[PDB]
This record gives sequence, C-alpha cells and structure tokens, in this order.
Amino acid sequence: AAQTNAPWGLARISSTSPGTSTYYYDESAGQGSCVYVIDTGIEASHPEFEGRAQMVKTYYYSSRDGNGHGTHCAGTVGSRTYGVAKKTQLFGVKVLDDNGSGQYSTIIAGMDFVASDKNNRNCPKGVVASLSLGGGYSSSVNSAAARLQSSGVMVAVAAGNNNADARNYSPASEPSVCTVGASDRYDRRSSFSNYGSVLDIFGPGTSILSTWIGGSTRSISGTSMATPHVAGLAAYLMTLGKTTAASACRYIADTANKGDLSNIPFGTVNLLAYNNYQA
Ligand SMILES: [Ca+2]
Ligand SMILES: [Ca+2]
Ligand SMILES: [Ca+2]
Ligand SMILES: [Ca+2]
Repeated sequence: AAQTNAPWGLARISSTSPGTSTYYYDESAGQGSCVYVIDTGIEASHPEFEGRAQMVKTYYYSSRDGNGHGTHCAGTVGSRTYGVAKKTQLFGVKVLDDNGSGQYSTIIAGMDFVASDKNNRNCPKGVVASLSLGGGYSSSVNSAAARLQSSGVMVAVAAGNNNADARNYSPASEPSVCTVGASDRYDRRSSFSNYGSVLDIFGPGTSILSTWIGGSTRSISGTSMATPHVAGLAAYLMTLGKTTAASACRYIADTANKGDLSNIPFGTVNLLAYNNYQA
C-alpha cells in the first residue's frame, strides 16, 4: 500500500532514504493490535480515527483531551492520514490534565491500568503503549514502565526534549522499555532530542503533522512525536506477526536504518525506525 503526499515522518519509516513523501506499508496496517496512548486523552470523535479510538480511563473530571497533546500522538500512531498503523485500535488513558502535566503517582496508576485493562480488550495481534511523557528520574516511574513491558505490552517512551542524557529522566531511563529519540526530515538528530546509551531507536520527531482537538490538524516537535511513530511501527510489525510485545524494540533496532543520522553523540545508537516494507 502507498499513501502519496504523506507526512515526512511516515514516508521516512518506509524509506532507506530521506527526502521522499510516499508512505509504503502492508495493507494489514496493524489491524487486530491495540496501542494505548497514555497522555492528555484522545478526541475520539476526530474523523481521522474512523471510530477506531476510544477513551478507556481518566484520573480527571473529564476523559476529553482539552490539551491536544494526546490527540496528536494518538493520530501519529493510528489516524488514517497521519498514522503508522492505520487500522490499529487506539485506547486513550488520560494521566495528564489539559495543561499537559500530571502527578507521578497518577502516571504510575495509568501504566498499571493498561497492564490490566488489556485483558479487557481484543488485541489478538498484541498490545503497544505510547508514553509521550517524561520528567526527572524516578525508580517508581521506571518500575511502572518495566511492569507494563513485563505484562506483555510493547512500551515506547520519549527520551525527553532536554538535549541531555536520557539516563536522568523517567520513564526514558528504564532499561526494559523502548526509549525513542527524535530525528528531523534531513536525518539530523532533533536539536531537542535526549540521547545516551539508554536510547534504543530514533523516530521522526521534528515538524510532525498529525490530528488535533476541534477535529483539526497541526505540526508539533518533540521526542513525544518520535514515540507514537515507534509505538505505531510496533503495532504494524506485531500485526504482520514479524515480532512480539517483548522483542519488538530489539526487532525495530535490528531492522532500523543504521548510521543514517547526523549529530548522534558517541555511545548513542544510530538507528532510525524503518518498516522494512517492500511494496
Ligand atoms: Ca510535511
Ligand atoms: Ca503532540
Ligand atoms: Ca502526547
Ligand atoms: Ca503528542
């Protein structure tokens, strides 16, 4: 399958080369897999989600996304135009209030909620969680991401947009989960991207076009937009039976475009998420 004039990110994850704008993917498109977006919530009613998105949990007064962050990440995972896995089920878990921030205890509860809630969902192809959130190191937050992973969910987490070593952030610094840095359309490390030995993979992070609240669209930049790309790829790869929740991160890193990225610190992996799809 080929989507002409796709967002640069989608085109790049189905490319050996930068500078193309057609997304190539297997038409299965992550059907029968679920990606949990642990975020500000999802505008489920966005025509781009085609009824494939639902809010499953909130820790606030509304489950609505009054922010936009989580609607924009959800979109990069599995929206028809801006998604990697165009046929995946999106579950919205609102751990972040509409100002974009949330207590670590609430975030942990959200990660433990997904680890259980998946047993309440039809995800025969497997379960992915996209964590486009971060803060300071916390073993408790690290251990929550470890538990979600261990439970049989592929956990993808932003490295953080501090342009520092992600060893000092959570859940970015958790060894057992997929830590995602951000690249830009010219194959450069995004100036904001965290780095370090704890990074597993890079994703398109800079100027990521996706869905927004008010049934709208906009471009935004972060490791937070690299993550939904890797989250989605994992959903797509799992639906192809090409990997599992537990080994998805490895698989993605084994099959990644290697040495393609510039401004990658020594001792950080030079690996760009790649669907390795051959039309
Ligand atoms: Ca573009
Ligand atoms: Ca976003
Ligand atoms: Ca987000
Ligand atoms: Ca987002």
